[PDB]
Amino acid sequence: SMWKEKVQQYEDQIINDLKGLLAIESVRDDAKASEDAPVGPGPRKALDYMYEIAHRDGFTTHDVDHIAGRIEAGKGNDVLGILCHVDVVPAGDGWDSNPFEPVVTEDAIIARGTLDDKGPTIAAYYAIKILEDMNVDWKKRIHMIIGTDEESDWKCTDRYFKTEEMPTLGFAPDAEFPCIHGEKGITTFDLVQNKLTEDQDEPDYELITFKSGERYNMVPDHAEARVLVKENMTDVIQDFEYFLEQNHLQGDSTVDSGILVLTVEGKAVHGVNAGLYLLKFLASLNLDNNAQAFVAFSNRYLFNSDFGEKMGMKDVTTNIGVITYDNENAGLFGINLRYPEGFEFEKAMDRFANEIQQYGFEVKLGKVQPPHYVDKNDPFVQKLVTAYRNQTNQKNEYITKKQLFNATSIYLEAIYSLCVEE
Repeated sequence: SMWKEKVQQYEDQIINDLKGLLAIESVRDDAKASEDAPVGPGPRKALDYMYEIAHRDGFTTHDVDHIAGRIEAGKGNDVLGILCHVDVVPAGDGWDSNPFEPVVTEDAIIARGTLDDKGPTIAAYYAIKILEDMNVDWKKRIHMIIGTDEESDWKCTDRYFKTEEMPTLGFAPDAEFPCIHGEKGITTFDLVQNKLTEDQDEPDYELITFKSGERYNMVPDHAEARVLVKENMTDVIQDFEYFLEQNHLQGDSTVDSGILVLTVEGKAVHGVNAGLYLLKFLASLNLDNNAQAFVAFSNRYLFNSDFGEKMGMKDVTTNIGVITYDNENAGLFGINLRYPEGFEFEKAMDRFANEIQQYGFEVKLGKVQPPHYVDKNDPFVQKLVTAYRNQTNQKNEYITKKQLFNATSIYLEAIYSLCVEE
């Protein structure tokens, strides 16, 4: 409530600006639109009005085709995004006032857009201003992004974000998928080998089975290969130990009646893939046709490509979490893939699936879930709810002076702690 009485000092100014904004009849008019006013004159003036008060108060602004724009504050690498709207739905008939003539009651402001979204826009705005008035030492930039087109849902695909920087965190009450960083996208898929049904001479080494990995999203910490050894057991055991030593790994081998069991420990999470290293050792040997192609595939595409590089998809992130092989079915890799907003996974998997068929392998992809914002997990959104709790216990549309100044003091708290650290 140091916040709350900090807002007390700006009361006149807040109501005055809100009045200015409310007096503009920023209702959509598609019939009157033009290049200068792509959703009508009304909304265009409301957007400009925000720019004017920003210029009046020393802030930089940036306009986008006269349909949306932003007010800029603060400094630092991260930008906090606060999205809102100054366009307004029409006045239903029979009000007990003129909807675009703000009436200032003893304790309330009555007009259209008092609730959505002009009250809150001004509230958000004055937060940034008041902090600017105190010469705070900003740690994050802020983009107060203002729209006029109710047909936008702020999608990464909608106009503003077609070209403008994504907020690294933020608040967007109305939007389902606003273009704001949050959760990385996710897919899983399998690389399945075509078993080559072809006779051959008896190899030095035959892979009977390979197993590594329980979950798509964990680094396998264990790998086991079982191998029928034709002649020389002693060299492969010696080389395996040297391999363990050179790559700083734990593992061992067991021999019984010509069956060699090779086992590698590795470290997990979601820290060394045991299966990939074990396949890397197997590539030095003369194996049967199918184990050889299977082992070679992992070396060409998978080994030491934590970040997609070898699949030419790289931060994008790939985990090889399942690895099987037997004589019968011929093995497969189960892949987990994470990616940030702005990676093209379609054309990527296209170039990959196509390029792989060369080696009798094919993609079978699982479900794909694209990158997206999660309000409830947004660091700002949480600080806002923390401050409500910390502070608080369309026809004839009105907003209370107390909701109005409550909102402001709440943005103030949350914004402060996230931008001037707290």
